Amino acid sequence: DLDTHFTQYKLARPYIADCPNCGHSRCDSPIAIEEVRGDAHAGVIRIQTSAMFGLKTDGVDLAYMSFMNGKTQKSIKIDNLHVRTSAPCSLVSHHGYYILAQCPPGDTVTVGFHDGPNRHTCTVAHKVEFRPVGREKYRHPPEHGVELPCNRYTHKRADQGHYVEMHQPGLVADHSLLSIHSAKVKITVPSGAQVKYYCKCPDVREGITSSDHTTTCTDVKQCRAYLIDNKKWVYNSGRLPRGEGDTFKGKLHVPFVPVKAKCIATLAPEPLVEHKHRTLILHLHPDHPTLLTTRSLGSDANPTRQWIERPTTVNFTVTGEGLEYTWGNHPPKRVWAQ
Amino acid sequence: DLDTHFTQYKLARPYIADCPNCGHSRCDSPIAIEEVRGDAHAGVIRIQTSAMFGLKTDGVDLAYMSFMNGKTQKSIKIDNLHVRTSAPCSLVSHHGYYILAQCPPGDTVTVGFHDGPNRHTCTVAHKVEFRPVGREKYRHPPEHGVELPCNRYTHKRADQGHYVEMHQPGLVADHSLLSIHSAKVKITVPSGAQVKYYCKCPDVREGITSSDHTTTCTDVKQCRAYLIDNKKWVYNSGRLPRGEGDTFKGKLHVPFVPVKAKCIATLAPEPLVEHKHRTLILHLHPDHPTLLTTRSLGSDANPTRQWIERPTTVNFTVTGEGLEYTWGNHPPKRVWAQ
Amino acid sequence: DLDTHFTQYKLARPYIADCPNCGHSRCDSPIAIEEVRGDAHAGVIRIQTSAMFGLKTDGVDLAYMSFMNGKTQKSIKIDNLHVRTSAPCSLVSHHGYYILAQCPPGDTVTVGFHDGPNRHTCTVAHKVEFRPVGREKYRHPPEHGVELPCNRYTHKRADQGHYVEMHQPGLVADHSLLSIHSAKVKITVPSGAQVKYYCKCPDVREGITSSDHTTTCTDVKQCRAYLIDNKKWVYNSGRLPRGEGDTFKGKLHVPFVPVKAKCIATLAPEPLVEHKHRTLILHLHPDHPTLLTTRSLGSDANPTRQWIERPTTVNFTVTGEGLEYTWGNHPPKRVWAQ
Amino acid sequence: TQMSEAYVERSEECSIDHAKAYKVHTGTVQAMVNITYGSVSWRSADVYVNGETPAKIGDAKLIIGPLSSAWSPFDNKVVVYGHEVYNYDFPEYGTGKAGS
Repeated sequence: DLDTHFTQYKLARPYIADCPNCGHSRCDSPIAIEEVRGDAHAGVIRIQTSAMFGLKTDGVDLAYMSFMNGKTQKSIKIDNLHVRTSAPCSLVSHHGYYILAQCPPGDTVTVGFHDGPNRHTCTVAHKVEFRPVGREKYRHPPEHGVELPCNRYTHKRADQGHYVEMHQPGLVADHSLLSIHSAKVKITVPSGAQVKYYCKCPDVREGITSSDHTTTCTDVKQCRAYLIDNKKWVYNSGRLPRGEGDTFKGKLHVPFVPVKAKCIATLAPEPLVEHKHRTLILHLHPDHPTLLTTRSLGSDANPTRQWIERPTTVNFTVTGEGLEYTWGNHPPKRVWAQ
Repeated sequence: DLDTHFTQYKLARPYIADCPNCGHSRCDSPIAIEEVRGDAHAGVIRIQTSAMFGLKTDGVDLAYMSFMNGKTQKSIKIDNLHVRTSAPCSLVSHHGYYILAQCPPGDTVTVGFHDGPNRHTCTVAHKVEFRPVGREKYRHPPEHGVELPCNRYTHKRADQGHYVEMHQPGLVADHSLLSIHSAKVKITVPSGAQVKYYCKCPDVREGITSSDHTTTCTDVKQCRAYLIDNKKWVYNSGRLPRGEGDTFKGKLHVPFVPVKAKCIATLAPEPLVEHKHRTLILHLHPDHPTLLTTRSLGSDANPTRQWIERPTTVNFTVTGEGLEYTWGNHPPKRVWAQ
Repeated sequence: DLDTHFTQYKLARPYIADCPNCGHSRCDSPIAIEEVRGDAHAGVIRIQTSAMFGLKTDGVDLAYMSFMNGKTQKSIKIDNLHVRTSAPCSLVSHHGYYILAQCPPGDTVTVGFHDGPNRHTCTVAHKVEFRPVGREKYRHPPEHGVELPCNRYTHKRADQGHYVEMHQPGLVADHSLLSIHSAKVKITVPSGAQVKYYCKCPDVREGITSSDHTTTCTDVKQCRAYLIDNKKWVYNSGRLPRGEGDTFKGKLHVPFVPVKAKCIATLAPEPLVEHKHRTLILHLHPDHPTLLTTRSLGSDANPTRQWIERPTTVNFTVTGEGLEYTWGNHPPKRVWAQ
Repeated sequence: TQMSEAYVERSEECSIDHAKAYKVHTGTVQAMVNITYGSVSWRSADVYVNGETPAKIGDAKLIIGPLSSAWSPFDNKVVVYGHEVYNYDFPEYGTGKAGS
């Protein structure tokens, strides 16, 4: 039933852009990333890469990725699609421009596939942190505990909660179209695609053509080697210049919509309760920083919130009205006084 | 020599268990992780996986590993075994269910081989800290310095210091036994292994057989599809059910017993000494936090010790009774005054 | 061009020294790391390995590596060369002994290709800290923002700002040369070599010779085989025994000298001013810990400088004399009062 | 020349996670009362506190309240975040300071 998303699959094409830190510098990688949404709880991150992986050229090979190299696209294997942070991540799912993965906390996020003879990596600076849902500020999803209503990105892809617009792309330059005709510059076409064309010298001023030659200018460096190729539209990225004509249709659903799932949260060890005369002593040992809250049941609340990390001993004046305390994400408990 | 530990080699067989974070979710990986033992000084880790690393089927191929793929095992090479934490680790030795490695400090531990078409990794939330031998709170073993009596796991395996019980595993369900005899649910056998068998509906109630057929029930999701296969024994894991028949013996030696070895420890830069009347002035330029302690040799000890991280200059009132101080792990020094 | 560096390209020889953490313990790795120089700003590291990168044995190349296995330089295609830190790095360029890479913050640096049947890696304990140029204690070079005169290492190689020594190699020991002929020990030389014969038995102790044999001594373990290969020269490394002769000259230019380049620095969000009677309420929303400096413009400077990380509102008493404040990398500004 | 434009649009996560400002009034309280009087030994009545509404479940009929204390733990301005309630003073609509 994965063939009901052809609007993303067919109407969209692979895309390339300014990666800020492509390898050792700022090259123009085919997998330039943008709008990483690290706002869930379970450590999952949604990344919108410029490359649009999904089905193959026509309709098949979900397990293949299709990026754009030079003038043309190239659908190849997805063998070494790598997503990294301060520590290496682990892929979960991918669809269209968006790839869903979970990462450990870190200061930067990197994405890189493998063509096989090439590395082709890209990264960006972006704070990534993940506080688990609950009162126990842990740092890795535990094996057991109690469940709470966290916020997490949907594991599925066939959803239409939100949409992203895909208009016609804007013309890209490519001076390799400007071949040499022994003494003049000679532009040639990819498939009959539109080539907006003109040089600093006065010559052909629009360019909507097959392979033209240049009468006036000679050096390729002063000529508009542009390709208007909106046979397959792209997302209105901030790294691609705008098509002056119009913003075409192609409203595309967001693949991984955040949903309110139920993550499994940690549970702190139960405190050792020791009773005295009209005072409650809580002998406890926290495994990870947990805040405990106390609240008197009388007219005056006298609340107290205190995160504790090292093992500590605390006291509480339990009045005749009574006292209640919440240690970690355990259910609240109340107490008497004689 | 290496074939003198057949108690574990032939008599034990790896099984599959419930990894907390297998791949991306809670799957049942064959490399399920148990009993991460981060107690050595030099950051050495022992891991007990449910997969059996070491010899081949009978007695050979130290460079091979054996895991369990469904109801049967398939020994392969150790081609791309990797144990990982916040930063990738470096494996030292593998034997039986246990792996020895040297990991950087970090909060999560992962173990994963590479079958070649799939990764099949596992990970568990379990912090691993670094505890430098001595009084110098370094982060990695230096290339020089004075050695100290640390405690560390030994790379050797031919030891008999400790044992762990290896009883007959509990039985395992395999719904792929429950084929269809065109209209009834139908159970085969792996090699004549004992197939405990029964359905919700009244039919054959024990199952100690070759390949049976069902007379009564119809649905494969309403029959017990079990395999008692204790011709080969398994570890007393807390993730497998225990066969109610009886608990077998057959305890085998633990591979890596902790030993009282001698690790190299860092040596802090020596202080610059300066002095005034009955007054030591001490210049310190630590590179890493190192504990300084001082002790007056008079009737009153008057001790003083403090961790110092930033470069600092301190003083000490040196009485005629004299004063001792121990910067880092340098031999203690002592003094008189005018 | 590339071939205009014959002094290091032709004459140098990949040497092997004592890596401190070669895999499990301190072996003798061909990539023994030396002189890690992480003194740049943007996080670029220069590493002087013991292997010789770039040049094939056959004059010059760049897609190849020369490392010394045994007595011979078994050069190969450089293919999977790792440069690791707390997180894996991304190398920029490699030239002979030196390899320039960009790393994330960490406390250990490890280098290693993986020749395939074997790994041959090496690490060393050395903290690496990356202070971005400017007033904002950032972590990674951002996509945008102002630029400042940083200092770092050029990727260019054809420089002669600094030189390093390179003299005759020392007497490398090789036990494998002390073969026996069932009656006496036989020495051997591969090609053009001139080994030294030394044995415990009372005999000729000097034994400088080409292919030859012992006089009387018979016990291999009671002899020494020193090898002389003065045809090439090696770096003056502190982990290699000095040759007993002259300091042969030849200044190998340092491929990557520091230069005064321009790095992109982060740009803190604009403060929200709110004027108040002779008081400047300043709303601040820092993204990363950024320095805030202010000073009165009157006779008394009244300086104030304090790092601010968590968003907070600070206020200052702007007198009629005037007040100046420099928030982050923004240009300084001034204010009055009524 | 480059013509760059940008506008702020609420995140996709707003559909699930979003704070809710609330201004509250006195309202009217309700109670569930169980009366096991006489020989009937049972009641399961939901009742109000206004001093007029009768409650005639089973056979008996009764009237409850009004409460002696007008104490309301809620303040005039209340902020609700998913599951927990905070009596934070949200400024007003269309006046929020940037960053706050």
